[PDB]
Amino acid sequence: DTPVEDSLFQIIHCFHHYAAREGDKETLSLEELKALLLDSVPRFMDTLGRRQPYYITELFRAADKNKDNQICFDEFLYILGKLVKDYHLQFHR
Amino acid sequence: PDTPVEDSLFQIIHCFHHYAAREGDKETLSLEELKALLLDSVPRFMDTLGRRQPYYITELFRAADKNKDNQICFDEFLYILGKLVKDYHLQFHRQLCA
Ligand SMILES: [Ca+2]
Ligand SMILES: [Ca+2]
Ligand SMILES: [Ca+2]
Ligand SMILES: [Ca+2]
Ligand code: NA
Ligand code: NA
Repeated sequence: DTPVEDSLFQIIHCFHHYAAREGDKETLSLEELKALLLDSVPRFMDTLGRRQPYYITELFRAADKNKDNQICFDEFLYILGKLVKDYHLQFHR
Repeated sequence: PDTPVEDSLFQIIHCFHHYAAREGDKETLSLEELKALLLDSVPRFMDTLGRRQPYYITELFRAADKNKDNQICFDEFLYILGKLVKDYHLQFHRQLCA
């Protein structure tokens, strides 16, 4: 695999690792998303301070397009887009 | 150090920037830059059926180029990254099944 292929599989592995903990094994609850972010993107999460929990709930509701209170793989793309853009702003600054 | 996922995000960003720097705007992809990015970076994706054919790469570029300026900026590239991650998600499932 190329380094980018290794990167895509790492992201997919990540999603499944957290989604499998509770409820539907293919979807993230808010708590599964919270664990995924705190463990996987700490540089980003560390920057948010007091309003971290407010940010995670806003991100989750924005991603949960069908309002069923869980993130499927397709809805997770929304979160990946936000993470990629945040790390992009870091890649520069 | 950075987590595996953080390393993954930086790899994706680095890849975009490497190809976008070749010609024209150094922060956007020409069709020729996108084509090289895909064939070099995601060969398993490009191996699928007809994705190596001009038709597929030209239609993916057209779909991604939302403002019709004949280049893919970083925000438009997220469209392509979503398509790639969804295809590699099927490959992840086929590998688990084998
Ligand atoms: Ca779950
Ligand atoms: Ca949902
Ligand atoms: Ca360019
Ligand atoms: Ca464009
Ligand atoms: Na899956
Ligand atoms: Na950039």
